[PDB]
Amino acid sequence: WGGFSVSNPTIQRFFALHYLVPFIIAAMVIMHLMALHIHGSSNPLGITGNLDRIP
Amino acid sequence: AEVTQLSNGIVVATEHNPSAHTASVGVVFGSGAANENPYNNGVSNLWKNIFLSKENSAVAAKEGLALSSNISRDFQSYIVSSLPGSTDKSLDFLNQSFIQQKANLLSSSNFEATKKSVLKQVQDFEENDHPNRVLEHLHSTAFQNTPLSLPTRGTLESLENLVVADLESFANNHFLNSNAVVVGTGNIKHEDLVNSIESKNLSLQTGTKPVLKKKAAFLGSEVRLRDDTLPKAWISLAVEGEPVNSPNYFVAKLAAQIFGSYNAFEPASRLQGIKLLDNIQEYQLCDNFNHFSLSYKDSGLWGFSTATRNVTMIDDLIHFTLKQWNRLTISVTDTEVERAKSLLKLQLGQLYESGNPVNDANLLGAEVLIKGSKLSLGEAFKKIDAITVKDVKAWAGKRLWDQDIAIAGTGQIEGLLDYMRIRSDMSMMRW
Ligand code: HEM
Repeated sequence: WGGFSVSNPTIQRFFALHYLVPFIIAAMVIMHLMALHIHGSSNPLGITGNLDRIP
Repeated sequence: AEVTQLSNGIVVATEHNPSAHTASVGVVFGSGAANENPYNNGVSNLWKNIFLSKENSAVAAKEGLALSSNISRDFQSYIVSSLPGSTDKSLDFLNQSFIQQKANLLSSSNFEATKKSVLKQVQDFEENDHPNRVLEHLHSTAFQNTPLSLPTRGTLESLENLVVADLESFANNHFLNSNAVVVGTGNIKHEDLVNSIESKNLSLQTGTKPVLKKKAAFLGSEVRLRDDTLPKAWISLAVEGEPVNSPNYFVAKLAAQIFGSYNAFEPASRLQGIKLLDNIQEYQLCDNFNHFSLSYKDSGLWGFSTATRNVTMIDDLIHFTLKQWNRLTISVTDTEVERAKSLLKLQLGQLYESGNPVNDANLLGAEVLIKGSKLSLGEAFKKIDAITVKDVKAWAGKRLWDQDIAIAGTGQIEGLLDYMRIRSDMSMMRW
């Protein structure tokens, strides 16, 4: 809170943390795409896809 | 070259050469593999091996005569060779196997021995000759459901159903007087050939070849024959080209000479004046390539073939080649046209002036069947010398810029991409 209730310090620190966390999400999206690249996507049949690929 | 029609309707053509030590006499017919249907495909390949059978070749060898035969898509030939002074002996042999007596070659003992020999050749061709069976699959996917897609050797499934009554039916419709040209090359003069033919009176009935229903048409398509147990990848790719009797016949031949042939293991072929060789020699993208321009009676093909072991960089070899074809429309230079003029005159000077009278008899007879005469080599050289840079850019903007292609491939061709990323390289996005 920065005090005894939800007050002026609570709102001023909630806005500064709101500016920052979308940039942490953007860094975790890059780490998400790096793990996707080493194995590729799945397919709705659940079997291997290495026999028939298109770019 | 002298052409003369006789009183009974036989066309005689002769190219005399007094500095040759042999002579060749033969008959060329104007029906090939493109005059069959999918059921009797292979009857021309069977008629060739009946002519070259052992009991026929033993009769000719006692007189000092040699036999040859050639099956193509538009013509067939049956040629006898001898010494210059035995030319009436080779006319009597050709008389007794096409006119007066043909039922002794089609006996049941000779037919079944010949049929199992041809079945062994086509089976060996399909499993061992990979650059040549890819080019035959390119004809069958570019001209599909049209007479120009049948293979000249026949297929293995169609050859096993042929009997002796199929060969007699094909001969009665196509081996006619109005479909034939009698040729002669080497040390033989025109008047002794005409007087020797006129001495035997030769009734020679007045039939006419059957006409085809379907006209040949090009279709953009592809066929893939993947085989991961083979060491290389073999690919052919083409657009629709020029027929015989086209006004752009020599312009299409000069455009293929600009890109030419290549062998990666010959030191002098790596030094040629071709701008494509700068791109492909850095990472060694291929083993060999060659550019062609094939022309038939109805249509044609223009493209290239290749073979490589760099199976992980196939998409760079196709991309670099098609980006050089784009330059014929926008930015082809003057030195490239003058270099290709000199190399084209050397190429077809070695084709029409070899020392083989069997090769000259095939080229002479195939041309009189289509045009009625033969163009001289001196007049073909003046047509090549009058081609400009504007003639090349006008031809390539009509035939190559943003056009449909046909692809065929075998071997380790996993790295060859889809139709639509190869089709989109036929324009540049720049202009
Ligand atoms: C901002 C958030 C996210 C972004 C930009 C994102 C992006 C992507 C992309 C582009 C793919 C590629 C293949 C596809 O579209 O299926 C993918 C796959 C995948 N994502 Fe996400 N994703 C996000 C959130 C999530 C969440 C919340 C989960 C799970 C709790 C998740 C789990 C997965 C999985 C398991 C796959 C693989 C699916 C497959 O290959 O069948 N992702 N993601």
